[PDB]
Amino acid sequence: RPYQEKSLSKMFGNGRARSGIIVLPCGAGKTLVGITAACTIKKSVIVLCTSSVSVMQWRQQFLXXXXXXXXXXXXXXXXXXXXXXXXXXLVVSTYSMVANXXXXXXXXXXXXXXXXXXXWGFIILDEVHVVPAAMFRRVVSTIAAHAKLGLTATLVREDDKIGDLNFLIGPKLYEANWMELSQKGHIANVQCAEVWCPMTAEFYQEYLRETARKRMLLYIMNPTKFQACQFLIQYHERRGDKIIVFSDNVYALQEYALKMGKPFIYGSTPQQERMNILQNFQYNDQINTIFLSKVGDTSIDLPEATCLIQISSHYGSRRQEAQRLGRILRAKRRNDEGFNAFFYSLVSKDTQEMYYSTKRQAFLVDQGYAFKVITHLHGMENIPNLAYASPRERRELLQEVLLKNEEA
Amino acid sequence: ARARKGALVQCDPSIKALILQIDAKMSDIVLEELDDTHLLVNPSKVEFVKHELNRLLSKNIYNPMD
Repeated sequence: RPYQEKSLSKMFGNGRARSGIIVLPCGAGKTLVGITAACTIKKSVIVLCTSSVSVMQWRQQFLXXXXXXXXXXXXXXXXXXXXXXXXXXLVVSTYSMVANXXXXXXXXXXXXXXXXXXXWGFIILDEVHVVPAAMFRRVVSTIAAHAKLGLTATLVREDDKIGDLNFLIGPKLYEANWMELSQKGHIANVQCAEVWCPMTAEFYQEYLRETARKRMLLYIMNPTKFQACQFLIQYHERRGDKIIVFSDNVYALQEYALKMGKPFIYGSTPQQERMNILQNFQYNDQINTIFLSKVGDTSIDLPEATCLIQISSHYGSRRQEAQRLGRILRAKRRNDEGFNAFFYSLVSKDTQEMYYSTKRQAFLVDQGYAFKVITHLHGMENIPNLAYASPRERRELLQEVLLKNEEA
Repeated sequence: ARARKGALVQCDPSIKALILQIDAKMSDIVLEELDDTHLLVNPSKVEFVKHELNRLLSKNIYNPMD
């Protein structure tokens, strides 16, 4: 990829004594730049990942390069540890083992074995936007290499600590424009839309009487939102497009997955039932509408489903929803002629969530993505399968939310 | 046979629930409740209705965009 050589053009200039951040998309080969930089400097490189599936993705790039199972490219884990070598080591570590606190499982001594024998030379950090934290400063203070590098896809955070990375790791060097890279390889053309569903009069007066996190239980469970969700579900099946429904709330995810008759992936779900839906989503065509919480988006992003629906949205994390929504669009690449990646947001009128959802769409204009407004699509008035459309079901939904507010 | 002099204010039912909140606080606002889209407001407070209704939407929407 030419933008990787543009990212590598700064490394070939001065050669020695440099440290910066390179912004590359998730669908782009961001792991390929760390391989060529490891073949240029040739030193003990420690990879700073966060998940075990992030360790296995970097080990496949070592097989594509040169050796991994030898006594050089180690693999730092809390279950087992491997051996490294001098000036030729490619080890991947974990944040919950190198930093830690006191919980050691006979692997903390192995984690400090490469940070005390001068086995460094290159620092590669995965996702630099999470380094604005607290335990990340303990990782940088225990290492002292010659050159550093940070790889990420997004850095928009309102925690007011993203500007601290210019002296900790280094300033940003190459920021590639995502609309320009969408013309290189079509990484799903984004259509940001927000369905302006109306608010019923019974749920509006009960919305103002509730505050805190209990008031979101009346916004998501709005009766016209189920008329807006079931209309967009049946609309995408007529076009032959799979749907991935996002929700920040675990209980609100189950309420939209049980009434629509779809499987769900939520918090503390067993992995035998979690992987069974993925075999019914990637192979079976009957499951084109999945319901995922916050576990099925930060672990594995699906390159299918060109229609995304956001229902439950949390305040504050509107930049965290933008990091989640961006990884789905970067995973969707195959360079199609159309490739219309529709994004919808069922925002009810005069609720406190739609005014924070405008902060989420404002981040997408900064990425170059186009945002449009859709009040109502002319077709939801002809769907008799819309639940909570009749005034009897709206009062039955009102009593279930009023029973929900008494429990919370 | 009886014609009382008020002020007909036609609006949506979501705004209508906000007009009744003004009568629940400062009072002497809504004289009669007609239907789901119409109310009977006192004629001496119609300009006070339009000024107070813009304040509550400015606090509900906010959005500094900065």
